[PDB]
Amino acid sequence: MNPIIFIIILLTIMLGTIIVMISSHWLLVWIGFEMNMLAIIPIMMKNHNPRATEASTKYFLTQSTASMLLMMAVIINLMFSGQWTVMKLFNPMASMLMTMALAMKLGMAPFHFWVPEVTQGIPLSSGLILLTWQKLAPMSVLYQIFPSINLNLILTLSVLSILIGGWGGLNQTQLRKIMAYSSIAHMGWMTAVLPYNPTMTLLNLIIYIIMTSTMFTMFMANSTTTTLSLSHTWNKTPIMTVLILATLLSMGGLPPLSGFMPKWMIIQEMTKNNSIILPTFMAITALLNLYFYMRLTYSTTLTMFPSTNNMKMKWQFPLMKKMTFLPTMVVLSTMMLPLTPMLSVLE
Amino acid sequence: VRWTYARSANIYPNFRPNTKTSLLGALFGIGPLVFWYYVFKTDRDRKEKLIQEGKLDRTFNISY
Amino acid sequence: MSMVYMNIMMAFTVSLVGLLMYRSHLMSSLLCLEGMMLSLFVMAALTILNSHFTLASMMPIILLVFAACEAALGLSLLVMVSNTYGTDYVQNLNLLQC
Amino acid sequence: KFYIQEPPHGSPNWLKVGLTLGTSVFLWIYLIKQHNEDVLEYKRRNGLE
Amino acid sequence: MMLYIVFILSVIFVMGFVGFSSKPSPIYGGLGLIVSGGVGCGIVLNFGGSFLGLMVFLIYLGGMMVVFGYTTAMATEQYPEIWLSNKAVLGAFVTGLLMEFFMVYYVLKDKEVEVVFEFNGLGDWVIYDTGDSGFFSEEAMGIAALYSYGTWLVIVTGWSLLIGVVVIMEITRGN
Amino acid sequence: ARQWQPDVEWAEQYGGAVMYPTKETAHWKPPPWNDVDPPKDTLVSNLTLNFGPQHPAAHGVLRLVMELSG
Amino acid sequence: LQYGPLAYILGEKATKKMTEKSKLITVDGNICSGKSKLAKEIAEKLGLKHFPEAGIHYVDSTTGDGKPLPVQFSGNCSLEKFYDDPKSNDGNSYRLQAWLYASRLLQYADALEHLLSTGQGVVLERSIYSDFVFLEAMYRQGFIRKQCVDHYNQVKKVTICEYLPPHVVVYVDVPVPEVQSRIQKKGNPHEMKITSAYLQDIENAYKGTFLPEMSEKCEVLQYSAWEAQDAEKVVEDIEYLKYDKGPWLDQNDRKLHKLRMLVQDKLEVLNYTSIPVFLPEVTVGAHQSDQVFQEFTELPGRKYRAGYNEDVGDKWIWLK
Amino acid sequence: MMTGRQGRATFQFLPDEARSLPPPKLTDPRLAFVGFLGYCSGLIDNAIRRRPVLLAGLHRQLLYITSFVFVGYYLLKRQDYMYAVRDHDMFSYIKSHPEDFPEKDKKTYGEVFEEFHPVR
Amino acid sequence: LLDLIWLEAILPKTISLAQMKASTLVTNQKGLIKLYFLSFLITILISMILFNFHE
Ligand SMILES: CCCCCCCCCCCCCCCCCC(=O)OC[C@H](COP(=O)(O)OCCN)OC(=O)CCCCCCCCCCCCCCCCC
Ligand SMILES: Nc1nc2c(ncn2[C@@H]2O[C@H](COP(=O)(O)OP(=O)(O)OP(=O)(O)O)[C@@H](O)[C@H]2O)c(=O)[nH]1
Ligand SMILES: [Mg+2]
Repeated sequence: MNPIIFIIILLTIMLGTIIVMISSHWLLVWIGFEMNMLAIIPIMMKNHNPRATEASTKYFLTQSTASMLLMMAVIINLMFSGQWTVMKLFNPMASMLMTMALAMKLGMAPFHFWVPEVTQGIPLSSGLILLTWQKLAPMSVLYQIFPSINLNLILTLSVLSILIGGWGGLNQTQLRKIMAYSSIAHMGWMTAVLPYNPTMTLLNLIIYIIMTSTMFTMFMANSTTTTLSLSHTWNKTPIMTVLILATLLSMGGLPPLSGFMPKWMIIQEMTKNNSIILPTFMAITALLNLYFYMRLTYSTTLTMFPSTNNMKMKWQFPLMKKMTFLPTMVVLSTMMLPLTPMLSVLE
Repeated sequence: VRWTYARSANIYPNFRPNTKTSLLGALFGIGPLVFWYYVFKTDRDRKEKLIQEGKLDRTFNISY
Repeated sequence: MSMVYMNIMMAFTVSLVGLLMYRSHLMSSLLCLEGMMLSLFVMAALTILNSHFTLASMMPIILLVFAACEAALGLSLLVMVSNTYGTDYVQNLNLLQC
Repeated sequence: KFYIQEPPHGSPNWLKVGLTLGTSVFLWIYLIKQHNEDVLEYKRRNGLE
Repeated sequence: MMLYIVFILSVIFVMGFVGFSSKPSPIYGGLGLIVSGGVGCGIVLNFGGSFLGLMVFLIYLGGMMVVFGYTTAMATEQYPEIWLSNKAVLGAFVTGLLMEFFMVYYVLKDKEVEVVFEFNGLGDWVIYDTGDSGFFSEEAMGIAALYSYGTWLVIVTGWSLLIGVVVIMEITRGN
Repeated sequence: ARQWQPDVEWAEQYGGAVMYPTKETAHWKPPPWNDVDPPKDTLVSNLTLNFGPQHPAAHGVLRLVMELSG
Repeated sequence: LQYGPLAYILGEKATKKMTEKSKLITVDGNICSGKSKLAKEIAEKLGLKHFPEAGIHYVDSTTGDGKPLPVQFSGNCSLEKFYDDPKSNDGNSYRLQAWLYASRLLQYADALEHLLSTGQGVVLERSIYSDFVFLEAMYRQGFIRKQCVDHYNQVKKVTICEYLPPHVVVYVDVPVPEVQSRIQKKGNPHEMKITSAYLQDIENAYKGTFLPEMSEKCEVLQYSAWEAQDAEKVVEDIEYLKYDKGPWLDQNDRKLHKLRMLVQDKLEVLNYTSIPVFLPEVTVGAHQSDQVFQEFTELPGRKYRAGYNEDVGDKWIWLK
Repeated sequence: MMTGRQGRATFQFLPDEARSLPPPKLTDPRLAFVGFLGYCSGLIDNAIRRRPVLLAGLHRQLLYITSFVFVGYYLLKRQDYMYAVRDHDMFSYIKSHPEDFPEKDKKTYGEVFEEFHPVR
Repeated sequence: LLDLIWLEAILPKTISLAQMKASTLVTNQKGLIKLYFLSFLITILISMILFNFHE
């Protein structure tokens, strides 16, 4: 792509999301999703290969179906309330349709199948946009309609997402597929707490984005997309293996790292509402994710896998990728737990 | 090396749950626990019953 | 509700089932997607016109414009798929299985 | 001269160095100024001496 | 029977949908959608949406569907399988018309049916407005207001269409 | 002795398509190193046209075997 | 300004720098074919930059102080040991070929970066495009296993697809008996052990595979040993080529910006030369590679990024 | 829960009523920790780019510390404002609904009966 | 009998074995658009008929 056109397309992806986030009108929310989908397809197609074309097609079909269901919910809401204001919906059928539409857009289980495939089929930079920025608009909508959401439906989607994400990631060797299932699992935490305290949905979203952004950036720095290609990092950039280790432990939710904070604060809110079984089940099931994060740390940082002779040639050249914000992101991904009370700025 | 390996690491791979292993494990594993539970639970219930009725001698029993 | 809504809502349901139950041609599924938009356009227009919601009269046009633009994007992807494989069959789009 | 090819970071980028140090000074001066006025306004509103 | 023109049209509307939703060869799928679109415009006209109805013909049928048929010819179909000559296509078509027939049967007989929502079968005319004597078309006034009230809508809609041109050129270049 | 570190046999456990092979994933293979699959399906874009004159009133006896590209 | 998208937007576009003289020329031929002598002659007459053939230590010559590094930092690849013992069970034969392919791949990216950044043409002696003739010759003599050939083809497949071929391929044709005579004259004890079977397989690969393939996309010029002596005629022929085939005609500023972004980043160039395919010839255990890597960083000017090494006289490090 | 506060000046980082609160002290231990995180980010930046970790680019390290401390100061001001608002809302509600928060008539342990469970 | 066998079988070994089996069920998919969207239809139908999420 012409670099100027690439900038305009990224700004349009952001504009679509911003429109969703500032709109008080359901039509403008729908337009924001349409604009966002239109602008993201080129960045998925940009490397021109059959896998990128398949991923773009699978993504287009999923998102277009979701957006039609969203519009159906809006129109039903208009028929039963005569207004367009972005707020609680006034019909239970409209609520179910919009909740399902947003679950499809988020890739929540059982609407999840596209996330692993689409992420695998596109470049790492595109996957970073797909798994971080693309969650902002659907979450911002769920944040505003949650009082009218069916409690059983949203909690069912959350439980399934945590289960499927945890189990799906166990069988993966591709880094992009691991991040896709990790995203699905982390999605379930955000929606599980939404009925009780939407502020903790925002907290988990922000910290998830920071950690996911850190992981993709480090994968991009060495152009690694598989477990075995990442296992060579120790013999090229040792510092990167330590940073990868810290972030993976943080994503695993281990104290005293930053990733424990969202799990800690969500458990607190659910227990205040006499929800004991569900947070206990969620916390235990999250051990699945810790397992396949720990497997990566074993092959990357805590042991030394075999290298190749041609790796010696790489020693003579410096890293020249930008790695934008990486030093800041990795610190925020790991060392923020002592500042947990700062979550009140999200209130 | 073969001897120490056979006495540890090689055991579980060659284990099969069947009638012999299941029964012995239940008999040696759970058996003693159930037995000792009923010995102490019985003894303590009897002793507790006597203390509530003042029928157990604890005249100089002040260390516990 | 009035009787007409029953049929418009059936049409959306029918085209949604048609969208979710693929055969082979990717083109046949895109038509079901456009069918969904047509039924939304009609139901929106009927609700807005009957209620005399004057400023909402422009909403069906915006719906049609944005949905046609999204249909152009869908057709472009179909052409790129047909270039890769020579057909628009969805069973050739299974590389990402692994 | 040791390097066969001149490194991109052979010598300081004196423009960046100047803009880096100036930015730090600006933020520090601005932060101190902000803090002093917040303390003054906090005292005025609470009628404190 | 002319007093149920809207309902009769909506029955044809559903039948056309069952047409292309059973997904025969794309060539005939486009035909079902074209007929449904034309019937759809007819329903909108009978509610006082003359401009909206004609937009369907001009933009949906004369624009979008022409391009679909154009693309189908080049990239998809050149000759079709006979309509309803396939087991699944015919079974889906029969199933749809049976469901439509029964919905129509009960709504007309009991004057009311109930599936997700409650529907009344008195006739769509009963809900119409009984006061009309302005010297203009309310629909046209609302659409004309796009340029006065809807500045923000024009900007984002205009931006999306421009980005559509850019994006589609990117997608189809192939390198 | 020296600390054990993974050998090729250990490392190859993580190089398959999946972590836990099954009968239903036996045919699965790792994707291309650079994500590019070879274009082997259909690429036949050159028309061959036996060309004559629109009206045979003047030429009549011209046969032109042309190969076109768009 | 370091080249990048912003420099491109500010007018740094390859079509400005390049002219009809901005050509990439490779000279090929068998061992002792005189290709090197001609290549220097072509480069001088046409005013092109000459690149001596990439050997084992080509990468050393572009980094650090430019001097060759000890052999253990090339994996102990030895051309001499390939001639003394081509079937050694230590894997030297394929380990050498894999290292040389990466060296040529690096040199080719260096040639493109020079051509695209400055607009001046370049002359290479062999390239990544003809490197495979040596692989076929090794394989047919039984010096390497068929698994080694598969590894080479896997690496070549995902690396060569990213580059443009040369504008001109100059082949110097010398029969094997004459090549064998010329090797004896040159008086290299290890090179004298080359067999005619090995030299013949190189020739067969050049003529059966290389030249037919490059003819479809490059301007191929062939010369006998005697004709190649007249560089004036060779240069004359190059100047009157039409240049009407090949992917270079389908290039614009946008596509050359993407190419330049690649060839400038040498780690992105070499990314796939170290794919995790565990072939014994090229696989190094962690203990060895850990040991050698630590010794590499202990070399002068190697501990830190270039320009941050006090031990070689870098200054102002606290402000860089 | 506090999204629709009656006195919520919407989409304002620090509404004007926040100016009645004492500012965070520049010696606040949380602000010192934020500065430390900035210093760690500076060291990591050197490490990933293979510069001498402690000495390289002291100007860059200083801007890491300043920017973290600068942003940290305002985030703490908002943090303290949001907890002040929470307490203000809580106490106002308790006053407005005395029937829901009655002062208990609370007895001494001499009067309240607690069962004894012997440990024997 | 106890330490190396049954105390492994009743907890870590069996729990680990079940997760592995569940993982292969989740990830043994054919990558077919047709089947994935067919499962969406089942999800929507179940959500209404069985769980009445639309109410
Ligand atoms: C004026 C120029 C413009 C730039 C000015 C900016 C300066 C501030 C930026 C931060 C830099 C701090 C100073 C760093 C000094 C590093 C000097 C150095 O690298 O020399 C190494 C020195 C001695 O080591 P040596 O004996 O030579 O060799 C030992 C072999 N193992 O080893 C040392 O003694 C180094 C000691 C460690 C460095 C100090 C650690 C500072 C910690 C900061 C905590 C941040 C807290 C922020 C809180 C703020 C809240 C308001
Ligand atoms: N195994 C192997 N040896 C190579 C390769 N490239 C060069 N060599 C060896 O490097 C030595 C010198 O290469 P040549 O250029 O062909 O020999 P030369 O004497 O310089 O011949 P001219 O330059 O044409 O005059 C020869 O002994 C080659 O066998 C290679 O890709 N693989
Ligand atoms: Mg030579």
